[PDB]
Amino acid sequence: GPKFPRVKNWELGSITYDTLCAQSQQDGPCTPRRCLGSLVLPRKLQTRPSPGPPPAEQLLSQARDFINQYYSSIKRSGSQAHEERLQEVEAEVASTGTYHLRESELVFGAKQAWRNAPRCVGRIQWGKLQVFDARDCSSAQEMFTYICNHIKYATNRGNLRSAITVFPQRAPGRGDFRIWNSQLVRYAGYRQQDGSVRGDPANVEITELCIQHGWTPGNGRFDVLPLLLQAPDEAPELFVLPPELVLEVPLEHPTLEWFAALGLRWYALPAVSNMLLEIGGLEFSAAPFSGWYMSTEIGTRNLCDPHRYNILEDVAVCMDLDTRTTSSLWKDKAAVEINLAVLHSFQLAKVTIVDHHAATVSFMKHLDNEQKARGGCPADWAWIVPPISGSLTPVFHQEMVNYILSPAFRYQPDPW
Amino acid sequence: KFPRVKNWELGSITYDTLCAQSQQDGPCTPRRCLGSLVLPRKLQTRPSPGPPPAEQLLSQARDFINQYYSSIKRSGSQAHEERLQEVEAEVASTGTYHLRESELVFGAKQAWRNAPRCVGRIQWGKLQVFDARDCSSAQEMFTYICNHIKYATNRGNLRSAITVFPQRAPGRGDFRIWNSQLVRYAGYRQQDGSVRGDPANVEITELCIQHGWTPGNGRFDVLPLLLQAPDEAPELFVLPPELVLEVPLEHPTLEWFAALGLRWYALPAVSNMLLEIGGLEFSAAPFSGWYMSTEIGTRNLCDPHRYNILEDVAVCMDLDTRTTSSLWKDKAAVEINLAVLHSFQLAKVTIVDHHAATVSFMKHLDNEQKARGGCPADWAWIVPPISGSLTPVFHQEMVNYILSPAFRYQPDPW
Ligand code: HEM
Ligand code: HEM
Ligand SMILES: C[C@@H](O)[C@@H](O)[C@H]1CNc2nc(N)[nH]c(=O)c2N1
Ligand SMILES: C[C@@H](O)[C@@H](O)[C@H]1CNc2nc(N)[nH]c(=O)c2N1
Ligand SMILES: [Zn+2]
Repeated sequence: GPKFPRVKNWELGSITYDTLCAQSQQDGPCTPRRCLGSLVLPRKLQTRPSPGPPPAEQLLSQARDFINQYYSSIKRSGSQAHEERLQEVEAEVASTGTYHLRESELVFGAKQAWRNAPRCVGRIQWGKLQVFDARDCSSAQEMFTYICNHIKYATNRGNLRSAITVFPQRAPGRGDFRIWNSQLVRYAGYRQQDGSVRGDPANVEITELCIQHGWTPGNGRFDVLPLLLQAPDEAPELFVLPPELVLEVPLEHPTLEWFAALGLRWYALPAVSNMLLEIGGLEFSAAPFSGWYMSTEIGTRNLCDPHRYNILEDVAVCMDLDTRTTSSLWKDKAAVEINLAVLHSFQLAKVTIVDHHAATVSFMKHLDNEQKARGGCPADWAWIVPPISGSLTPVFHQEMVNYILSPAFRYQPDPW
Repeated sequence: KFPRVKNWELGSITYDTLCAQSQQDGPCTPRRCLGSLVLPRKLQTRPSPGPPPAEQLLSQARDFINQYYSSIKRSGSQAHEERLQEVEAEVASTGTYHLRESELVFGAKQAWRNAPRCVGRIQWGKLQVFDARDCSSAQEMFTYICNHIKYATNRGNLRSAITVFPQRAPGRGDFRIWNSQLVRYAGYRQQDGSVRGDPANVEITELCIQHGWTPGNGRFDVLPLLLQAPDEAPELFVLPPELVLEVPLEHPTLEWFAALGLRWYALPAVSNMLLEIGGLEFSAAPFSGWYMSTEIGTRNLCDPHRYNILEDVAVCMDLDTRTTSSLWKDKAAVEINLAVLHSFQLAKVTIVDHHAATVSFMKHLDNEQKARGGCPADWAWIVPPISGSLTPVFHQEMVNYILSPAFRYQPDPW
């Protein structure tokens, strides 16, 4: 048969071939020898700080490829406007060492990056993304205004809208624009004397960083952290988000009346802010993006991970389950009710949310659309299948091919 | 080159140096990862009508023998050298060789140990190895299989076992067990195109009737075995009801569950895989242990392409099947897995839940890190089909690679 990866769906018995991977110009962790596909941060993509300007020729080949992708998307490949834009990018790189993107090219690339993200199960929405251009931003203070506008627009009082704000690209001989926090909204994690943590253990370091920069800490489990925004060559400045902008949802359960008394809650807007947006060789170190939550992100990972809120045991005790033995499946029962509480509470509060069943079904539709449109879809199986009820969703039975396509969202080293 | 493996629940880190011993390649490449694929494109094991290359075989043989003598700490000794000369002498004159029972036992255990997809490898050292290499007929195969089943079942106190039939030989048909498992429920494709019984077994069920078996009309009809001796049509052998222990499914609190008439067998015995030791291939080597509850409760009973009983249970539980957000599927699934565990514990039949199993697997990884400097594992298979992140293995990065001895997939005989 064909010379491309054969991908099978074991539920429906259907077969497809991924021809899109052929266009992957970057390598990943795997080798014929061993499969390092489960590693969360394998050292390949890793956009480690490469100070001194990049090879003029390497940037070029990357820029040429992107422009071609752009002209193809508009069905004008090989046209006069295409060849001229190519001549322009080269001329620019030849005299300055870098180049700049036109407005429409940025919008296109931002959407492609999302479209290309192997770990995102919400890609059926890729074509619907509000792209805020913020490449004129010249201060940490201005960064704060743009971000507040982003949160306001994206939150949209509960009827969430996907969006991304793009700050100035990395420049030769100039510091990067950086948002120190991993997400625009994060709960503080306070390191106690007795070794434990109050709040979210995941945010311990950033919480301690805000303190070293002048933040006066609180002492709750759900304290919203301030932002540490960094303009070029300047130390990060602290900014506190107006409570009214940060929409939160108190969690309650549809039938277990005591669940509300737990005082649990979570914020409505999931906005990643520490990832790097790469387009045609240009690197956007600060380009926060946000969509809406898939219920399991909150109910299973954030609230039940042993290294996060770890509320499984407490909730099980309230449901009066036998937590002394594994065969009682007490962990499973509690997790289900907690995830149900998240869904119930968001719907009640009229805030956008999607359960793992709906999400995965929609992702299958996305795979089908992309099979026709591009001959494949890069996907990270371990990240696409939900943390609970895995084989109960359609994606579990779908084989997937993972590879890196550019434009893309990449991990980058912490500024500190 | 040495994978830096990390555990995200504890923050601990280790380096896998064992993968360097891997001489066999996987499907992955630096350009794209295909680890989520179940069966290879061709990594299989092409035909064996001719003798395998002497240099190739001799190399795998010497390596395996080196392995065995390290295991008994007699490496470099005289016996070790005389065994190497024996193997080299035999291969040079016949193009192949044979293993000693002790070596075979060692090889069978290492194969289990090296199985990337097995979560119960903590039990790898406890395996009853039955040497069935002195088998010359389908009928003999059957008797051997019946003894394996009797031994392994052990009145409900399951014991891990493997029976090894004659190795493959150049230019001669293979000994084969056509069934994928020793115990499988029939899949009768009823007119409508739908299926009564286990849909996964529609093909083998067809082949059995085609070879004379008189089918039934139930959802849990135990199939007969199609045993095949070299270059001979497979024969039909019905398994004695007494040998095939089964567990009636009922729920600890929901009284109507038993009414569903659900049931499942006690012994999970894979019989379609190939066992490779030092270059020798054993096309018929059925092995078995005991079930992990999710294999039955989640996959076999709830997979959409299997018994797919999720909705039925939900309707009986009186849940909101109208929408996905009511999490009716997750709810019914948990009760079904609870029923399986309850039932098996009630019938005094060995079983392990996914929580206990993964904790043990974590320990195994630990034991292996100190013993061999690593442990090949396939994350997608190790992590349970439900409550993934609720178990320790989900948060553990894993490295996947091929070590030999090894259990491999092989073409269907027909
Ligand atoms: C519209 C709603 C969306 C949903 C429901 C969704 C859902 C998901 C989920 C479940 C994850 C996994 C989170 C984790 O386990 O860490 C994820 C990862 C990701 N998503 Fe989406 N997504 C959506 C929108 C977005 C948007 C708007 C972008 C970008 C423009 C995006 C980019 C990504 C990327 C790059 C990752 C990988 C992050 C990482 O590697 O940690 N997603 N998404
Ligand atoms: C002691 C009890 C054992 C338990 C609890 C256990 C559990 C498991 C589980 C849950 C799987 C996944 C099966 C699937 O999803 O289809 C598996 C796969 C596997 N196990 Fe074990 N196992 C045990 C004993 C054995 C034994 C005795 C052997 C061999 C001597 C073995 C060899 C393997 C192999 C080769 C696979 C992969 C099979 C395939 O690719 O389909 N296991 N085991
Ligand atoms: C070990 C590593 O593959 C595991 O921790 C991954 C697996 N799935 C997964 N999936 C999502 N969506 N998010 C995650 O953080 C992870 N973690
Ligand atoms: C698509 C394919 O990788 C998926 O169906 C795999 C994943 N995990 C898994 N895990 C186990 N234990 N058994 C299986 O059959 C599978 N199937
Ligand atoms: Zn891989």
